[PDB]
Amino acid sequence: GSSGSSGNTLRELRLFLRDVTKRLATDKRFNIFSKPVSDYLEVIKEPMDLSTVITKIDKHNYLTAKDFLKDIDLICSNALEYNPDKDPGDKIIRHRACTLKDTAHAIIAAELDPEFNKLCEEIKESGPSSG
Repeated sequence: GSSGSSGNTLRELRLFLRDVTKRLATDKRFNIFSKPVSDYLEVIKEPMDLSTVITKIDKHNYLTAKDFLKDIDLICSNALEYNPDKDPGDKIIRHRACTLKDTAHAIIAAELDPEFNKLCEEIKESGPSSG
């Protein structure tokens, strides 16, 4: 009699996260990050976009919440790594990047309960999921 199972916990997660990133990407305001804002795709070292993320969730890659957030904080950093300056429209993005992190992190820290988070991770120990 194993209290519950390490299967239902994931489901809610897989769908949960995907729900967060989706809302953002889908939303226009958060569409500038949906694509690689660079002049050359062969200039970025770690290309991360809300697009490639939605895939990871559908590929059973995100078994925890932290592994998901860390991916969101990567899109904000890069956006700054390679970005044009001295042009009308950049001063905004820079600010937007930060806004994203806060929002996404707000939805997680707000929704993701302190008891549910400790679980999704407690499973990463047994669960076959890799990293």
